[PDB]
Amino acid sequence: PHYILNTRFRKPYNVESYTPQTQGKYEFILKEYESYSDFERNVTEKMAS
Amino acid sequence: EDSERRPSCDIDKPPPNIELTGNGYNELTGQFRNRVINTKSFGGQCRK
Repeated sequence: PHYILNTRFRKPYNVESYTPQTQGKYEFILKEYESYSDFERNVTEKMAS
Repeated sequence: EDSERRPSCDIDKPPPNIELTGNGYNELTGQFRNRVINTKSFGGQCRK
């Protein structure tokens, strides 16, 4: 008799162990990059007579 | 024979992963390794 949760199971003769070994990972990343630029250049020239 | 058979205990269920207690252990990789101790030799006993 083998159990996982409350379910019961039969093990094939070929298999040494089937067991839950119940492990979990979560890996998360979030990334942001931002870049901004603004350039303004002007000229003014005048004459009168 | 079903006439010779008798109950060994009221239940068949172990603690839910008793299996992992009988595994081997590789110190240098850090990991568990396959089934070394028989975790479930009930031994005709009803230790509950």
